Amino acid sequence: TTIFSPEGRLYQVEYALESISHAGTAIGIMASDGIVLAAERKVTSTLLEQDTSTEKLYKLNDKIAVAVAGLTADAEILINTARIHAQNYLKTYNEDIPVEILVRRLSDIKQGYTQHGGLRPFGVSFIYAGYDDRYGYQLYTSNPSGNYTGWKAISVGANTSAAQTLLQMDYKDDMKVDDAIELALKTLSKTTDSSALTYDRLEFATIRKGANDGEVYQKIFKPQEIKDILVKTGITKKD
Amino acid sequence: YSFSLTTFSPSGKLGQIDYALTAVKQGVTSLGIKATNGVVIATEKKSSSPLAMSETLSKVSLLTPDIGAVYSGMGPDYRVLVDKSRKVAHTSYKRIYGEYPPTKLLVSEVAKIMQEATQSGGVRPFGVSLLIAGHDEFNGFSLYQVDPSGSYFPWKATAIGKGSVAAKTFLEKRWNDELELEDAIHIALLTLKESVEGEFNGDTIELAIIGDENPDLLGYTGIPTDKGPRFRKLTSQEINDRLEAL
Amino acid sequence: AAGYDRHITIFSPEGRLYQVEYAFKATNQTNINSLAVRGKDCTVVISQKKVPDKLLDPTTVSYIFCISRTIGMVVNGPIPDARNAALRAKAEAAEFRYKYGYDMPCDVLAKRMANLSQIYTQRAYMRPLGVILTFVSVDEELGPSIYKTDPAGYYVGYKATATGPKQQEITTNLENHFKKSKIDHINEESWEKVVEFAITHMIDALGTEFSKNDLEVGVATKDKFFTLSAENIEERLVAIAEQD
Amino acid sequence: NDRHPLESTLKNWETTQRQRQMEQYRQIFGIAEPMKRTMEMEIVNRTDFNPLSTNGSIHRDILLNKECSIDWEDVYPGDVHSKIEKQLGI
Amino acid sequence: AGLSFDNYQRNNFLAENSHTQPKATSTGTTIVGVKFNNGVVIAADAKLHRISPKIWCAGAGTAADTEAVTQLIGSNIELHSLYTSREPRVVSALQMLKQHLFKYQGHIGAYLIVAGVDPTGSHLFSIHAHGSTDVGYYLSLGSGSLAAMAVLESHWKQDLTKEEAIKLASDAIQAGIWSGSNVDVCVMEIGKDAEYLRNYLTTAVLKESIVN
Amino acid sequence: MSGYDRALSIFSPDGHIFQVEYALEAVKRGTCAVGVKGKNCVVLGCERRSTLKLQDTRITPSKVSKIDSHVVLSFSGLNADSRILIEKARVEAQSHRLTLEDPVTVEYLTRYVAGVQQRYTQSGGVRPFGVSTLIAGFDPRDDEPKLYQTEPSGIYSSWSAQTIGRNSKTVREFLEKNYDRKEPPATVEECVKLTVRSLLEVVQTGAKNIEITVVKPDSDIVALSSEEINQYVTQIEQEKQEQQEQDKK
Amino acid sequence: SINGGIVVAMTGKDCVAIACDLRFEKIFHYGHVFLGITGLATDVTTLNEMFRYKTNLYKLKEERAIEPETFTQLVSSSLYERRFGPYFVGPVVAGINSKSGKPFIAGFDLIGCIDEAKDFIVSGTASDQLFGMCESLYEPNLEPEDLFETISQALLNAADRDALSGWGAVVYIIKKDEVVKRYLKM
Repeated sequence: TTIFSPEGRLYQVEYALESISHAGTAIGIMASDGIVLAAERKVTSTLLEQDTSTEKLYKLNDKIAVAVAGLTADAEILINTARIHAQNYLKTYNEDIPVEILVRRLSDIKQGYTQHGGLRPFGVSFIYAGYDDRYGYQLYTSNPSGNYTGWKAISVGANTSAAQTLLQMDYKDDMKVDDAIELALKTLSKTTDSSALTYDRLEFATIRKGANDGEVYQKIFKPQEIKDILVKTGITKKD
Repeated sequence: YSFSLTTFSPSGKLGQIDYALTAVKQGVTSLGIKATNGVVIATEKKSSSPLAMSETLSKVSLLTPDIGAVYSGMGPDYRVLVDKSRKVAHTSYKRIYGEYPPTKLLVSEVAKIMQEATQSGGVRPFGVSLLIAGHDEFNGFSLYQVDPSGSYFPWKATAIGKGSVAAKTFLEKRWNDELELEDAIHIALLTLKESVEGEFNGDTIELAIIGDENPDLLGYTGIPTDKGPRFRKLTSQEINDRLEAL
Repeated sequence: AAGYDRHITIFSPEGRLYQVEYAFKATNQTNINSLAVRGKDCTVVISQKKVPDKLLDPTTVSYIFCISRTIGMVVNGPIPDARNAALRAKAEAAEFRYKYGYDMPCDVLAKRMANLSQIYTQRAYMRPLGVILTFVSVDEELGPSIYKTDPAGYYVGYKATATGPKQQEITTNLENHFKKSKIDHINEESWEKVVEFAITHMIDALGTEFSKNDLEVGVATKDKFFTLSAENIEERLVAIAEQD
Repeated sequence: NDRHPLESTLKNWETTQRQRQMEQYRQIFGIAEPMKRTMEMEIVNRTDFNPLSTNGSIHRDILLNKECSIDWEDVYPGDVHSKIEKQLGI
Repeated sequence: AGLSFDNYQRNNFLAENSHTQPKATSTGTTIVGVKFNNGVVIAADAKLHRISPKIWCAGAGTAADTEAVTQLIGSNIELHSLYTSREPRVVSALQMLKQHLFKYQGHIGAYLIVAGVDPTGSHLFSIHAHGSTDVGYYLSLGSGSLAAMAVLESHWKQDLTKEEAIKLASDAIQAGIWSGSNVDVCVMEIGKDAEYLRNYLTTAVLKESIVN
Repeated sequence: MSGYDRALSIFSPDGHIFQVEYALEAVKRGTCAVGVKGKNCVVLGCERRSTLKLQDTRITPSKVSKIDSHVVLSFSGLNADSRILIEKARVEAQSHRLTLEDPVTVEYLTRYVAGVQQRYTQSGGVRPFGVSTLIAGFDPRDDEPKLYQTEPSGIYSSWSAQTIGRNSKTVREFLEKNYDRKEPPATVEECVKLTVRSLLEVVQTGAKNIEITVVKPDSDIVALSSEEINQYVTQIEQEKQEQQEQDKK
Repeated sequence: SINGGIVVAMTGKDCVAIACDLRFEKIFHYGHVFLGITGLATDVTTLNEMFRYKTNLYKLKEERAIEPETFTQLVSSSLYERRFGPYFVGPVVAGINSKSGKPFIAGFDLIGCIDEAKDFIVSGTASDQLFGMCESLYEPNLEPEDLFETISQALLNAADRDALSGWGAVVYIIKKDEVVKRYLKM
């Protein structure tokens, strides 16, 4: 009902934070030449359509992606608002939206749903990723409170604490995107509740530069490409 | 002003929606199966009296000429969503693109309507889970489930209502990735034969398919460009003929 | 008392809207039984008339309403809630006939009225009406017809629907007639035999004979729904008394 | 003026047609009918606020008799704190 | 919302100040109708439109407006057919089309001949852009309408069969002939699908770059 | 209105224990923010919590926020709220010039901010902001430094030095001993040195945690980098060794 | 900046083409669908912004690019929205069905009436000089190189032969899995 606890703390935000603390794990890592996003997906359903095109990971425009921990129903309302804002910026300025302007845009909407008592807050945590000329490769996180922070590597959702410790000891400022592929897969295999990692339990993506000077490219990996980085990395659930 | 409904319970749960999934869990079962060349959606018709004419209570509904829907839960909640879902298909997509929306864009729009009922004062969430099934030129055949939360899921097969856990276990046991539409019809008729509360025949059972185009049902000739309805609702005689092959 | 669950239209842990279940007990506040049947080219509605006080005018007691030229309804529930729902049904038929250029089907009015009941069944500040509405007409598309609508917003077609606190006996006798006769209507070519048949069933079910002022009748043919006066009812009671 | 003949008519069409309908129901059915219909619309409009959704409401289309009809206004449609401090008064 | 007037004043200065405002395409050519035995034929010399399988139109005036209203009303007729569970009546479409043409005060320049079969029988009507209506056993609009109506009257008789209606339709069109210029016809017959019948009658300096 | 004053035991009216008191509790839990005037500058300083090892410093927001070319705002309490509170003030100032051919006055940037905070207190089951702020700068065509504090209730006050957030008692105690209102720090360097000494007593570890912005007349706004505040911290720590070794025993 | 100018569009065996005046191309692309717009330059650029927006949102929402015929319905329904004060333009869509391989060209009046000629399309003021040239030079089912030859000679011949130092033409030749933009000067 958006009233303070006597400590000056918001009960609804704390309960929304309890909800996302169950909501599946996501890791993001910022290499010297690209960003990696990975998310672990609890497929307890055989008849759920794996090889559906998205669940945890989404495009916001041609150079920005997100991972979702939380309610996917809540996330998709924010994701569409961010997509509309990215194209409305591109229409106005003829230029691609800077990552800080969009990440904090979704952090200002999520704060409003925490102040007015007719609205429940959004049960979603986002690990944003992208490139722009103002900064370069940027990795941000945002949570049900409307707080947002810049990171070199971060986890959200379940098992955050184990994942942050594993990131901290292996992360290097000068590492390449293929080292961040390896690291994010290792971290998730060293954090997972499921017995071993496999291509349908895993959502993956990258924000590389490629060979051509003007390019930045956002491969949100199809299952067969994820099977290749799995067998190359030594996670290798292979015949 | 202390005004909202569906607020968070201390364990990180939404509460009212949980009670809305107990209303869904009490409905007459409905189910859906996706095949290699078509899809099936099916349910039972429960009569309030044997004097009732259940040619009037359709449960399986056309959303666009290539998309069907069925429910479990409160039928009144389902008559009101189906007519908004029809209006949405025309106003958002057909009148801009001159073609009907896919079965992922219409499912998103139905789910957006059910999400808005959770995040409101003044309104309870819906008492229905919807199975939406269809075809599109680039996605192909698809089946989705939508719940009172506004969460939607793509499924290979599913069931909802009273008999849903035994139906979902039979659907896991029988589904394979090479089914055809006559096979999926047989599996769906077998699944309702276990979940049926009343009598089992072509009059108590609702069954629809999205399959091949049927140029007979377009009702006008001269335009091959227009292929004709994929969505077809099985006639009570076809259901009784297939129920003789059972 | 469980707080708001019992006092507004919101789900109990079980999933029960106590505002709707209680509104179904309001419909039996009249202590009236009504009966409706389809003939070949007509549909008929017979309703128990209670006038206990000597001081009433029986010409002002009526639970039968003319909804338009071709369609009419009986209401089970309090008269204030039956006159409110009749006035909506009159307005909804009038606006449909203007918009679509043809006479409002009984099926469409039952759906339109049932969609309105779904609002009060979801909005917490709206209560479901305490009435059951029993629409009848001779639709050019479905010939004689009967459609019933209730406080939960659930409506369905019927061939002999009935509402009242003794409705189970009437319904169980109707089901046994339709089981033996196997036609889904009573095969009389004129409405006089249909009404007489409908007063033979309500006598046999309710265990009492009826005077001409203790009975009501409705006669839905093509081009007209109309109500009988007590002498037209007594012509039928006289013909029942001439047969037995 | 230089402004299209039809502009002021189509701007106010939705309001004008309901305002004209309510006056017919007052005349034919008495003051109780538009008093009932305006209070239903007040409960539906006033208990249905969500800063990110502007696409009408499902029950308002049932109340307004717009549940199976499209206008050009439904196919061609046209800050959360600014919405909040309008809904509550500033 | 709906059709906007955003550049109405912007284009009131462009035409005044010597930009030729692009020509709206117009179908001014003959359109006819035939309430023939047990059905109804309509024809025009791209030009015949569907409000539903059993209800069709021919349009004259602005081409985009005849398509646009028939597609808007076709949407409302489809939704109403789904809402009522009944085949859409020609009088319902006529009411919608005529009531929609009136809201727009003839600034939507569609002139329309409407025909179809429904559970009541076979019907034929025509609406002018200010939202006012005709009925008859045979109707014609467009520039050849004088000559077409002379031919329609000169040969119509009760119990005109399909073939004879199709001859009269085609002769009332060819009496409009001396864009467009050969017949499309649709035939609505009370038990049967609408039968639609199309056409019934080293140099320079190069540089290059690859793109996606 | 609190504690041991109680007539015939007691009972509560509409009164003190209220949403705004719990917003004041949120403000006290947010990091320490300080501001001091000088002869012809004003310096605002903040506590960063010590950044995590995987946090990205080059994009991390400067805690002290520029509202306009001559106005600076810092806060304690809820960050999300301060972001929503700075946006309103920034557009309010840009709109001021666009409609008044006049840059916003520091006193109008304090009455507006506390003013909007007061409306979220007044009514509606919309909560007050869990935020308290320092607003500092200069008016146009003037050389007088200004420094205001605002609170969740929408009360505001002018200070020649103030502190808000965690441990602010101990900082205000140090300022009352080291800030003389007759002879304030006569030079920017001394003003910055006083804020670094003031913060050094309360910050977690050292030069990591301090960050300062210096405002001067005529829109000369200037954030100091880590390397510049490291030479202040080092100079102050040199003087501590010098003072200790200048013990006479 | 030059108001007006001409666009021309043409079909070949599994290929399309879009010629245009240079001396800021009239011809935009949204994935494999190309849009040549003639008319007022402000409306050409406002429509580019508007279709870029709508088609980026389409690609995001629908997980695939907008096909030539779908883009035809989108441009006509968007242009129709502006009914009382339209875009002063002649749009010419083109593109090869990515799931069929059939050539598509269409063009529109300012409120969106669809032409769908199976051979060639023209737009701009003084179209009917080029309409005669294009009807004279066209033949059905060309190869891509002859298709380039016929559209480029149409542009050259109908060109103002008095000001050929001010000339410059872009010809997009569009194929199933390949697009070549030839700039062309005299």
